[PDB]
Amino acid sequence: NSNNLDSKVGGNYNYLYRLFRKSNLKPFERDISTEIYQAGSTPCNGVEG
Amino acid sequence: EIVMTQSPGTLSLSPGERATLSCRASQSDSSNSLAWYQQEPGQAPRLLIHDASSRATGIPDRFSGSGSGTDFTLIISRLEPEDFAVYYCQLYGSFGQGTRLEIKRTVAAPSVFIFPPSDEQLKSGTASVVCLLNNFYPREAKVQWKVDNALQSGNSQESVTEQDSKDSTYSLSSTLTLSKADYEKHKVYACEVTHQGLSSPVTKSFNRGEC
Amino acid sequence: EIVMTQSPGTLSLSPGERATLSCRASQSDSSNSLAWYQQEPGQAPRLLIHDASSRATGIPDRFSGSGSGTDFTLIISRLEPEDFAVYYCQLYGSFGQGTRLEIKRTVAAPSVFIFPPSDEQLKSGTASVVCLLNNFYPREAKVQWKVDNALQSGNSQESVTEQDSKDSTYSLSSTLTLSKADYEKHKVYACEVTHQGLSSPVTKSFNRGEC
Amino acid sequence: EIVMTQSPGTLSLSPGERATLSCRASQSDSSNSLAWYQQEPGQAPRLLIHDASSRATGIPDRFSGSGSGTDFTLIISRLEPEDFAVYYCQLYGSFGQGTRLEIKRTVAAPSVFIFPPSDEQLKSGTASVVCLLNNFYPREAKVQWKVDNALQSGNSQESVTEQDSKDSTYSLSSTLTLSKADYEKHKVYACEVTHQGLSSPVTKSFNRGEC
Amino acid sequence: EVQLVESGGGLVQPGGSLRLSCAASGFTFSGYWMHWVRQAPGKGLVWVSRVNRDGSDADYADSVKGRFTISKDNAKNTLFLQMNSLRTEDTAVYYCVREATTFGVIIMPEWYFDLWGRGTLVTVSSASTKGPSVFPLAPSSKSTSGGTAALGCLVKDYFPEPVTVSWNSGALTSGVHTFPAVLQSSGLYSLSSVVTVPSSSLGTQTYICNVNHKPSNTKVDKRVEPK
Amino acid sequence: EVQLVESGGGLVQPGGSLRLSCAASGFTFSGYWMHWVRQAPGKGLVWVSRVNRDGSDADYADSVKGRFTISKDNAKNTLFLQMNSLRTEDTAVYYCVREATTFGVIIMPEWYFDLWGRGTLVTVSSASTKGPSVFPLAPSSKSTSGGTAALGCLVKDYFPEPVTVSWNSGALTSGVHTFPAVLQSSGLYSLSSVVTVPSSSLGTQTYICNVNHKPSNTKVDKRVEPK
Amino acid sequence: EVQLVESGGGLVQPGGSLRLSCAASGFTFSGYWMHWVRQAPGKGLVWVSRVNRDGSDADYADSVKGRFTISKDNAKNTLFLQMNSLRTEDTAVYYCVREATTFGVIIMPEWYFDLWGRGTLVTVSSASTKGPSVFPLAPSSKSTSGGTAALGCLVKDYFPEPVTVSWNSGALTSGVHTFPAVLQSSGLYSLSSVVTVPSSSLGTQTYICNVNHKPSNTKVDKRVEPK
Ligand SMILES: *[C@@H]1O[C@H](CO[C@@H]2O[C@@H](C)[C@@H](O)[C@@H](O)[C@@H]2O)[C@@H](O[C@@H]2O[C@H](CO)[C@@H](O[C@@H]3O[C@H](CO)[C@@H](O)[C@H](O)[C@@H]3O)[C@H](O)[C@H]2NC(C)=O)[C@H](O)[C@H]1NC(C)=O
Repeated sequence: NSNNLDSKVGGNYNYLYRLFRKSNLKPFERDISTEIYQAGSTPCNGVEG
Repeated sequence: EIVMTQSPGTLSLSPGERATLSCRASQSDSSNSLAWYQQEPGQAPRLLIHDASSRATGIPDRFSGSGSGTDFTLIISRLEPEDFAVYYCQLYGSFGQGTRLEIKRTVAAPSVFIFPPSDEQLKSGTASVVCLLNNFYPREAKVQWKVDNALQSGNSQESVTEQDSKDSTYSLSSTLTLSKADYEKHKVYACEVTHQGLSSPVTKSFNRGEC
Repeated sequence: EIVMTQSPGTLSLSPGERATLSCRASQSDSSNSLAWYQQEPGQAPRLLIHDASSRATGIPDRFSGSGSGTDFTLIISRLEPEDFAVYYCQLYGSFGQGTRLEIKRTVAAPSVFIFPPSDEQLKSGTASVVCLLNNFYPREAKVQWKVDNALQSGNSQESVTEQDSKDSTYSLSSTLTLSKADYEKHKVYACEVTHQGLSSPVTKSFNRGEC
Repeated sequence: EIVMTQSPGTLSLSPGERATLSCRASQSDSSNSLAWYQQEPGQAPRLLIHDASSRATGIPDRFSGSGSGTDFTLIISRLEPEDFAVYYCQLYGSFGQGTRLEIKRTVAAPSVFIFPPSDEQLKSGTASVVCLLNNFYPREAKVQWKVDNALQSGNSQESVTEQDSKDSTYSLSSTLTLSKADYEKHKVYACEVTHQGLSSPVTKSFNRGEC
Repeated sequence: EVQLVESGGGLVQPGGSLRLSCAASGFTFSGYWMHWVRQAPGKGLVWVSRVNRDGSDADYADSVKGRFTISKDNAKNTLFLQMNSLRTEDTAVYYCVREATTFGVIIMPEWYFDLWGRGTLVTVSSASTKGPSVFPLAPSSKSTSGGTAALGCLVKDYFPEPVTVSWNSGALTSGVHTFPAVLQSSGLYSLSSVVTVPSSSLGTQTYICNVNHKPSNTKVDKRVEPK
Repeated sequence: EVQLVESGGGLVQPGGSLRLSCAASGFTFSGYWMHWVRQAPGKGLVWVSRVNRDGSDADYADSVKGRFTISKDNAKNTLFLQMNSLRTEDTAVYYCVREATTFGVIIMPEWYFDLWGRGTLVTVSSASTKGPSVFPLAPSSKSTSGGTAALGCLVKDYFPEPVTVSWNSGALTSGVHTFPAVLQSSGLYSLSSVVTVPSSSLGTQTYICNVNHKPSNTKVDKRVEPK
Repeated sequence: EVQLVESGGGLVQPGGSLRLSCAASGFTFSGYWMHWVRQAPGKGLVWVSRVNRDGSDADYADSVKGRFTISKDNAKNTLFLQMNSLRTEDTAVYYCVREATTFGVIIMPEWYFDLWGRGTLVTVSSASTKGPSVFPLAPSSKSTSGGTAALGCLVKDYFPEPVTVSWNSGALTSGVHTFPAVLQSSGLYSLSSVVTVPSSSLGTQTYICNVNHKPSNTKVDKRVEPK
C-alpha cells in the first residue's frame, strides 16, 4: 500500500493503461503506442473525433 | 432519490478571473457518470461536458473540469462575458439546484422611488403602493415598510429583475396590496431600504392624498 | 460513530396527502439493516419497518419503504390521523434527529393576553408577568417584551404546547421573571408577537397599579 | 474538499474539571490517520496525538483520546491551567476550523466608558469616538451607536482582546469614525451594551462641546 | 438539422388530462432512448420520465407515478406523454431530451442528454382568462428626483400567459426593464414595466404604452398623463 | 400478552447510585438480547447499553462508559441497570427494549427492536421536595377582552415530579390547556394551567382549582377571585 | 537541538516575487518529507506545500497553484520556496514543518507534523513605510469616573510591523491594554494602548509614553498632558 506518497490532493500525475491490443502479446513485451485508437468503422488514427 | 448539491450558491468574479464549482454527490460515488449544462435564463440549456472528463462538440476549450469521488469539480480556465447563466450538474437520477455566476462591479447606491396608487386604482377596489430601487448593486437589500409609523410584514410582494448587460445593474420593486377600508385609516406610508454598501439606511416618507 | 441525518427536518401535509422521508448514514453501507420507529409523544416508539425493506406484522400496509447504500427512504402510501408523531431512523449505534409529521391547516390569527402578578405574588419578593398566545397557526412565532418601552431579552422563558387533536391549533405561553425591586422601577410593560400570517404585529400594552 | 468541523466553538469550563473535544470529518475513512494540534495563540502549533490512538512522547499522560471511522473524539482526563489554546485537527489534506477552550467564572457587569475625540483629532478632518467595555464575562456582548438619538450601524469597527490570566476577564472596544462635517451636525451620542447577565441594559450618553 | 418540436400544452383545469407530443427530425428516432424533463418557472429543472427503444418499459419518477404514461412510436417518429389528474404543483415548461447511446455491440445508453428541444408551457389553475387592468405610473411633483426619471405601467388581474409590453411601437428602448410577472392571490400575473426616461421630456412627443395581449387578442394602448 | 415493567427510578442527588429493574412477562426471557434506550425530556433518543443472552459481554455507550452496569438475571427473569456517579445531564426517561432474534440454527440478532415497555423517569438535582405555591389568575377590568376570557392558576417552587391539576373536580374541560411545566433556576418546575371560560360567568357558580400533588401527597385546593 | 530557521520575507509590492529559506539543524535533512504551512493573521491555518525526499514531485494547493514553487536542497541542507504575483490575501505568517517517516524497510510517511519552526511574517500591500503619529490620551474633568482613570497613547498612520510602547520609562504598569493593531482602509495599521491610574496624582509626577519603532528605527517619545 503506497497511498501516503503517491496520492496528492486535487488529482495525481497521470498513470495509464491500454484499452486494446490487436494480437496476443508474446511473453515479456509491452506496447507504448500513444496513437489515437478507433472503435467504430469510420477512419481515425490520425483524426480526432 | 439522489440529491446533487452545488457550492457555492452564488459566485461573483470579474469578467476575466477564472473559478471552479464544487458539486458534491450526496450518496456514494457516481463513478464519473456525470454531465454539466449552462443555461441562460432566456432559452434552453446546452451540454458542456459528459462523463465528467470529456467535452462535447462546439464548446470553448476554456471549459475543462475533472472530478472523482463525492467531490465533483468543474474548472474554467478563463472567463468571458457569457457566464451570466445557471450551471446545472447531471447525475442520472437527479439535477443540481443551480449556481449563478455574476459579473463583479463596484458597490452602487440604490435609488428609491415611491409611487402611490392612481385615481383609477382608487376606484377599482384595491390600493397598491409600489417602491422601486433603481441602479443597485450588489443583489442584496432589505425593504421594510412603515404604515402609520409602525412596521408590518406578510402582505407585500417583492420582485427582482435580472441584471442588465450594458451596465451590469438591476432594479427591484415591491408592491403592497390592500383594501380601501384599511388604506384611508393611516396617513404616512414610508419605505426604508437597508444595504450594506450604504452609510445609512435610506428612508422615504409619503403623505396620502397627494397635496 | 455513525450518525443518522434525517431529511426533511419537519414536514406538514394535508390529512390525506402522502409523504416520504429519507435518512442518510454518514459514510459506508451497513448491509441495509435499518429500522424506522414512529413515536407518539405520549407513548413509546413503535417499530414500523425493519431491514429497510420488510414491514413488521401488524403495521398497516400503507407504510412501505425501501433504500440502499447511503440513503434509506420510507414512503407512506396515504395519510390518516395517526401521523402526529416523530419518526426516528435507527442503525446499529445511533438514532436520527427525527421528523415531526405535522397536519396542515389554514393561517390562524393568534390571540395575546397579558396577566400580571397578583399581590400574593408581589409579596413573595419576585414578580412574574405571563403572556398567553392562543389559537394560532402555523408553528412559528416570536414574542418579545417592551420593558419601560425598551426591548430586552435573555431573562424570560417561553413554552409551546403540542398541537391539539380536535381543532388542530394550540397555545403558547411566555413568562418573564424579575425581582420586586426591579419590577417596581419600570412603568410600561408591552407585549408583542410576530407572525408571517398577520397583516400587522399586534401590540398589547399594560399599565401597572391596576386602578 | 474535505471539511472538518470541531464542535462546539467555545468550550468554557472551570480549571479543575475535565474537558473533551470532538471533531467531525466530512467524507470517507483515511485509515484512522488523524492528529490533534494545540496552539497557544502566541506560540506555534504542537502535536498532541498521532494516528488518533497513540500519544507522542513528552506530551502529558493526561492527553489521551481515540476514535474510529466516522467521528473522532479526544478526551482530556483532567484539566490544568494551560488549555488557553485553540485545538485544530489535521486530516489528509486540510485543517479544521478549530475550537477554543475557555475557563468558566461567574457573571460580570461590564464597565462602559466613551472617549470622544480631542482637538488634535478634530483638526485632522476625520474624528473617531471610542467605547471601551472593561472587566466583563462571558465572551458575548453587543454594542451599538445612537447618533442623533437614532441607531446606526455599518460604519463602525469592533475589536476584542484575548483572555487575561491574572483575573480571567477582558476588555472590548468599538471605534466609530466619521467625517468632521457629519460629526458636527449631530448633537447627542449614546452607547449601550447588551448582555444576558445584566439586569438592565446600561445606557451612557455624551453631549458635544464638553464643558 | 436535428431538432425536437413540442406540441400540446396550455390552460388546463386541475384534475384534468393532457397530452404532449415531441416530433423528432434529423436523426434515427427508433434506436435512441428518450427522456422527458421539466423546468418550473424560476426553479431548477427536474427529470420526469424515461422510455426504452421500443417504448415498452418506462421509469416514471415518484412525483409523477401512476398519473403519467409515456409512449414511443417508431413508425410515426414522435414521442407521446399523457398526463392525468394534474396537480397545481406541476405548472412548468416541458422539454423532451435524447439519451446518448454508443450503438456498438450493446446499445448501452450513458444516462446523459445530448439535445434539448423547444419545449412547451403547461399551466394548471382554477382561474379563467380575463383582460388585464392598466393605468399609467407617472411620477408627480416631489416624487421624481432630479432631471432624470422613470415612467412605466403596471398590469393587474391578467390570468393569461405572460404578456409582452412595448412603447412607441418599439421605436426606443432606453434600458427597458422586462420585469417578469409575479404570482399573487387568486392566480393573477402582474408585472410593472418601467423605462428610465427623464421627466422633462413629455410635452413635445406622445408617450404610448402597448400591452400586446396575444392569447385573447385583446390589444390595449394607453395614455400616460403627467398629472 | 408480552410486556416489560420497569421498576425503580426517582430523584437522587448528583453523584449518587440507583438501580433499575425490568421484568418481562409473556415470552421467554433467555433467548433475547436486551438493550436500554434513553429519552431526554423533549429531546431525541440515544442508545445506552446492550446485554447478551447470559450477560457475558456489554456494549456500554461512550456517555455511560465506566459508570453504568447492565446485568441479565435469567434465573429470576429480570434485567438490571445500576449506575454510579450519575451526572446532571443524564436526566431522562429510560426504556427497556428487546432485540429481535431469528431463533434458527444460529440466534442471529438483527439490531432492530420489537417492543418498548413503559419508560421510567429518573431525576438528579441538588434541590429537595417542596410544596408548590399556587396563585389565582383571573383577568380584572380593562384586561379581559370581549365576553370570552380565560381563568387559571400558576404554581411555583415545585421541585417534585410533574403535578396534575383540575378544575371543579373534573366536571368540565372547556378546552383545557395542559401547558407542560418547565425548569427554572435552582431546580424548580413551573406549570400554569388556564381554562378559557368567559368572564361573565362568575357569581352564579363557584370557581375552584385543585392541584393534586402525588409525590408528597400535598393535596391543595384554592378558589379564584374576580378582583 | 532540532530546529528550523526561517529566513526572508517582509514587505513586497503586489505582483512581486518573494523567496524564503529554511535551514535545518539538529537532524538529518535527507529522508524526511517536507511541508510548508501558512497562517493568516487572526485566522486558521491551511496547508501550502509538500515535497518528498528526492524533490522531483511537489504538492501545491489551489490558491498557491501556479505561483508557489517548493524545493528541497538536501546537499545544501535547506528548504526553499519561491513565490511570484503575491496577492494581498497572501499576507500571513509562514511555517516550515516536517512530515514524520518510520524509516523502516520503506520510508512510508504518515502525514503528521513533528516540529514547527518559528514562522516569518510576509505582508504585501500597496502603501509604503511611514512614521507613526502619536497623541496623548488623558481624560480631563467629567470624563474620568471615580478615583481611577485611564491614560494612554494611540498611534496613527503606522503601516510598518507591530510596534512596542512603554510608559514613564517602565516605572509603572498598573494594567496594560495592548489593543493589537488593526487594518483600516488604504492599507494602514493602528494601535491604542492604555494604562489605568487614579486621577488625583497628576501634577507631582509626569506621564509620558514612548513608542519604539523597529523597522525604520524611528523611536519616538511623547509626553501626555492633563488637559
Ligand atoms: C527504504 O529505505 C530505508 C531507509 O534507507 C536509509 O536511508 C536512505 C536515505 C539511504 O541512506 C539508505 O541507504 C538507508 O538505508 C531502508 O531501511 C534501512 O534498512 C537497513 C537494512 O535493515 C538498515 O540498516 C540496519 O539497521 C540497523 C541499525 O539501524 C541494524 O540492523 C544494522 O546494523 C543495519 O545498519 C537501515 O538502518 C535502514 N534505514 C534506516 C534509516 O533506518 C529500507 O531498506 C528501504 N526499504 C526497502 C524495502 O528496501
